[PDB]
Amino acid sequence: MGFKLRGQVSELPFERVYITAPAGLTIGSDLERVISTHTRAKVVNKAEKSEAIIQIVHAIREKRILSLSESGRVREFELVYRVAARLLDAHNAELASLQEIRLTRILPFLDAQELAKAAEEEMLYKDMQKDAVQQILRQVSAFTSAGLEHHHHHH
Repeated sequence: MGFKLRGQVSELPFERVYITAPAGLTIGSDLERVISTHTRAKVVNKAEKSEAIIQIVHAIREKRILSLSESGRVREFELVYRVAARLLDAHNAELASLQEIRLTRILPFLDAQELAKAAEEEMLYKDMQKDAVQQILRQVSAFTSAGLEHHHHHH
C-alpha cells in the first residue's frame, strides 16, 4: 500500500540538478546553497550527470518613487525586483516555462534617520533576495507534484 508521511524538510525526487545563469548573477550562488540545504538535490557543474536543469532569464532589483507629499516630497520608494526563469529537462528541453516572481518592498524615505537609511536598503534587500530564491525552490519542488497551480506567468 505505502503510507504517506513527511520525513523530508523541503526535498524533491530529482536529486541531480544543473544550474545555468545568462550573466552569472548573485542569485546563482544563493540557489545552489538553498537547494543543497533544503532539498535532497545536489547541484552539478555540468549537465552530463543531471536529472533536471534550472534556467534563469532575468533578475533585476531597481528602485523608483511610490507615493508623494506636497506634490513633490518623496514618501515611499517602491523597491521592484523582477525575477523570470524557466524549468527545463537535463538536456535543456523546455517542458515547463517557470512563472514570474513579483517582489516589491516599501522603502521609507527619511532624511534624519541615517541609521534607518543604512538599514532598510539591506534588510528589505536580503529579505527579498532570500524570499525570491526560496520561491524558486518552492516552485521547483511544487512542479514535481503539479506546479501549474500558481497559474500566472509573464506575457
